[PDB]
Amino acid sequence: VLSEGEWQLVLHVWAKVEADVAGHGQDILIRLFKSHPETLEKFDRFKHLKTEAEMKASEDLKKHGVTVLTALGAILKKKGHHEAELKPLAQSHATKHKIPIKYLEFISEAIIHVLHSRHPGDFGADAQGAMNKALELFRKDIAAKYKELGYQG
Ligand code: HEM
Repeated sequence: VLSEGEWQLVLHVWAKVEADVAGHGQDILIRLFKSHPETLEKFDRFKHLKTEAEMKASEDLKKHGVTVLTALGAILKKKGHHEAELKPLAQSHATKHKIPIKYLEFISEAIIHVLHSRHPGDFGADAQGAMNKALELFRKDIAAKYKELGYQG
């Protein structure tokens, strides 16, 4: 359970992200795909991209990055009371997209790295730990829906 102070740290940085949702989403998916290439293989949409320059030039990858971050933003702003917003994300990610929990750990590391790069003054260690805790709570609650559905592993 995050504390109110920890939520304030999370959403203080998140408000900085919302000024350039698309640039953040490009940098986080690129980082994800370069750091963990198995992840790129899950997107039929993107698996033609073979260099980071091709990734950076894809408008469709930029579009999906905004989809991802808008969904995550709507979850963080519920401060833990996010059951309505995860149901559908867990259902589609487990049963249609086939994404293992560990790849949600990987995109969480990429989100944390990009935020540190772009917002160091609002993303010191207190805010890094709170955001870690927020992303762990996301993964915990998604893992429980996976497990219901027979996909936790
Ligand atoms: C913060 C974590 C994430 C969030 C908030 C998120 C959000 C979304 C949303 C809102 C969609 C479109 C609606 C839907 O299908 O449910 C989506 C689609 C999809 N996601 Fe995620 N996602 C996350 C992580 C991942 C990860 C780590 C992967 C792959 C490794 C992945 C793979 C996909 C795929 C394959 C689709 C369909 C893309 C297409 O072909 O249009 N997602 N995601």
